[PDB]
Amino acid sequence: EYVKALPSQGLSSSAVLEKLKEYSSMDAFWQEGRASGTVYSGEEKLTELLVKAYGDFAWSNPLHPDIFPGLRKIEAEIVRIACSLFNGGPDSCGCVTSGGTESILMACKAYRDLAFEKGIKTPEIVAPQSAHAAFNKAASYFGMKIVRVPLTKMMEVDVRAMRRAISRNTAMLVCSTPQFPHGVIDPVPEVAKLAVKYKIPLHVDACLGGFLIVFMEKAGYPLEHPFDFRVKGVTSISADTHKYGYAPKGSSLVLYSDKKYRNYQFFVDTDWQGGIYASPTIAGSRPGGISAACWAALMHFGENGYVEATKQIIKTARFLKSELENIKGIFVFGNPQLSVIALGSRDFDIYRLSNLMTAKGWNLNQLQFPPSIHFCITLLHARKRVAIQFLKDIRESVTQIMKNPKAKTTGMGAIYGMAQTTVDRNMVAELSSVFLDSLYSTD
Amino acid sequence: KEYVKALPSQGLSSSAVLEKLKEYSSMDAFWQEGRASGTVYSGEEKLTELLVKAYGDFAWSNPLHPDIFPGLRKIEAEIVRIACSLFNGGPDSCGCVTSGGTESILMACKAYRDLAFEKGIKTPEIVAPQSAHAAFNKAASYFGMKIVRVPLTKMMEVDVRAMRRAISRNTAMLVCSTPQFPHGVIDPVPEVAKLAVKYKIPLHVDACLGGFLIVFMEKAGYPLEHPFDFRVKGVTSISADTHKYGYAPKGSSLVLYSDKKYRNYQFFVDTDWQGGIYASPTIAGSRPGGISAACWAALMHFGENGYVEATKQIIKTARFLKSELENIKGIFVFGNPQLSVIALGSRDFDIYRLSNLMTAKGWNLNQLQFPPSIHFCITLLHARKRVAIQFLKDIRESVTQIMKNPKAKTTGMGAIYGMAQTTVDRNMVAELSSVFLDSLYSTD
Ligand SMILES: C[C@@H]1CN(c2nnc(Cc3ccccc3)c3ccc(Cl)cc23)CCN1c1ccc(C#N)cn1
Ligand SMILES: C[C@@H]1CN(c2nnc(Cc3ccccc3)c3ccc(Cl)cc23)CCN1c1ccc(C#N)cn1
Repeated sequence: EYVKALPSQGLSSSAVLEKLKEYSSMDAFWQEGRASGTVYSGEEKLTELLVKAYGDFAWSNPLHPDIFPGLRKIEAEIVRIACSLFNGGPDSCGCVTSGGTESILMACKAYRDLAFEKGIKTPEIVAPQSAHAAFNKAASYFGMKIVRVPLTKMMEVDVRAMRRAISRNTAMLVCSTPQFPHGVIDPVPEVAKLAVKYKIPLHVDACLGGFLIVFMEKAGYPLEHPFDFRVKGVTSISADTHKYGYAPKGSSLVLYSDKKYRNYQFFVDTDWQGGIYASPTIAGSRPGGISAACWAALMHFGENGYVEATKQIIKTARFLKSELENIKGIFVFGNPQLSVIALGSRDFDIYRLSNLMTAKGWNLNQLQFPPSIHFCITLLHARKRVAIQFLKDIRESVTQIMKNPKAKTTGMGAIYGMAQTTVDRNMVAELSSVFLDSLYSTD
Repeated sequence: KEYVKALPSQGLSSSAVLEKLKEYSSMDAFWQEGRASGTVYSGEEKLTELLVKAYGDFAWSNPLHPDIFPGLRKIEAEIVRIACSLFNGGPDSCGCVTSGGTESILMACKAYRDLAFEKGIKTPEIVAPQSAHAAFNKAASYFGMKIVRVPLTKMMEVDVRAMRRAISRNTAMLVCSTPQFPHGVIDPVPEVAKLAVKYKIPLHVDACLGGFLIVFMEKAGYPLEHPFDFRVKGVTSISADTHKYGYAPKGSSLVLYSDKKYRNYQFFVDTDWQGGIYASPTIAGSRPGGISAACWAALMHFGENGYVEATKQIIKTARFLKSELENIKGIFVFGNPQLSVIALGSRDFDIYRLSNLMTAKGWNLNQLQFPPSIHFCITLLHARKRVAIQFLKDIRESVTQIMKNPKAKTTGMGAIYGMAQTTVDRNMVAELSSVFLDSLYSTD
């Protein structure tokens, strides 16, 4: 069953593609629209365009701008288009990255280097509890301390608690538009007031929300507060084109209010024997085809395509939100204004609902601290009209659970519940490593 | 043409988008003719069509979700196992698929730093040859490690006596390259591994460049004098680029370990995240699954026979050029390159005048430094396009022209690379590099 060595004799192109169809046939699940997030559009004609766009630039590598000046122009444009969407102005700038993690790591690294220059020995990240796991990856990789501040009952960062966490060591403040767990937008203007007063950079994580939030007003769903470069104090924004931009996986952006901030993310080796070496991001060689396909997605959708995609997603999310808020036995966490809806229960163990949804063919995210489950609506969910079945299955599952509310939680839901209660955090860390080792298994 | 600075009011059709992209692709250099050193390793039409179809079949697959994409998870487990076997790893060996050589190097450095922290070392050190990739400096800077760059011998190989003297209670890892990029010289892996074993320090072998050539050298009829892989006791990790001599798409590489105990330190785990228990093996979260599918397609399509044949063709081209370049008065070759890279110097004139004349003749050679040098890296493209003859004619012509006035002033870009080495203030060179990086994002 497993290929464990290079074949003695190479397979023909047709034989290779025949074998790959057997692998791709096991990766079909998402097509019915039963997976939370994961695939943002997945539309046939869009995929054909993005694959052709990638193919046209397959061998292009932005490590060589002299060999590929066309790709260099494509990337400069993706960044400028994004700065304009976030109302940056002429001083704003940015970089194309491989994903939201890289966009976050680059900002954290820039802010650490700026803090070092100021005499801070151990720079600190002050972020809400809800901030992406990538902020912990940044702390661990870059040797920064991470302070995670508690949330309000509405799943927003408690701004009084954030103010109390700021110190002489604080290198950056964080907030999310929205945070992934509950799909709640953090109070950007209130956090930016702290950023301005204490003269600390502020990173806005719009990896998830980016290509929705920017089109909210034009779609007829304006947000109550500003969230972008128009907010004084916001120094950087991360936004995922691979999400609501409908671009291929492997594409994201890190945007800065000024070049002075971006300079600290750059890597330079002036003395290398292999020549003067300069790189703007983590990678050296990069897949230029991915940037070409990202540019193709932006150009193909345009302002009208994105406003329309946003209208469709928001109509679906608001419909589900109002319906999920009228089901006895469950409640929705905070006030989600975007594509993500998180659920809880004070009457039963919520993981019993995700257990029943799994049995009905759905893949919902199992959250923790507090026990919760979520579903993230994409353009695929809007197109396939999955909301009706999602609602019927939730209602059925909740009805079944409400017959025996004190009954034992079984399967995977029991594991996620136990993992939160476990006093030894090292056992959970050990089982995560075992899970990661299992992914590379050829046994 | 002019710059797109904002999202169009109305989205362009698929055909309009592709028409516009052809204008961007048409402005890219004549790499197809084989005049660019390294950069593109095959670029063959029918191979590209297969890899694009392989990518397309897995376009939306994301290895962050192995439960949604178990087929891609199988593909990646296999790429790693195939590579471990090529480096003679055995059942205990393991690895990860990465986005490139830089990531493969950063992951090993990060694993070795975390292992050193666990042992009480506060500021872990990297002990590497002067020739080691720039990515080792990126690792030092990112991860808060000290980098000790050890000098080379006259043959451009690590000075093993200097490396023994550089080792300390702080040393987290030893490094050597198979081969180093500047001169294409293979470092003495068994000699460095003797230090690794004695001092109980991990050893990383950088085979990013050489990986998919070195592994096929013996079968191609060009066996190397010494072992270089997991069969060498002390070698704990190997980085190898599939996107190079594997002919896989850009965005693919490997980091391999002799034992799972080493790989565990590269992993990232967030047990307490509100968004769920989060575990990631490499730097990225979401990853382009299509790239891994196309990498698996390249490996399967070439097989041992296609790789051994590609290696035979590259080495024949490399050895022919080496012997010819060693018989030109006015130039010399650095060390004894046994692979695809040949570096040149001159004791009679400024070498950068040769790269200036080669650029005027339509060639793109790498301009090295410390010492002043230039190089050309042979790919399957150079062997298929059969540019060896023209490369040799152009080198001979250029050297003849330069030898008429050996003390004459170096102009253009060659003068800049020469001055950059002599400049006492290294901060000015660092400032101009930032200015160069800012220029890449220009829409003016
Ligand atoms: C313009 C030169 C060049 N430069 C660059 N640095 N790295 C790479 C990436 C790379 C390096 C080596 C081998 C392979 C890839 C480049 C790639 C392409 C290119 Cl056109 C440039 C690059 C950095 C800025 N720069 C200089 C020049 C002089 C001074 C001074 N005094 C400072 N900087
Ligand atoms: C299997 C679970 C979960 N797990 C995983 N960790 N991260 C991601 C990446 C990710 C996380 C959250 C949101 C999006 C992506 C996963 C992705 C998919 C999947 Cl099937 C698993 C993942 C690994 C560890 N693990 C557990 C479980 C229980 C205990 C104990 N007691 C310890 N570990």
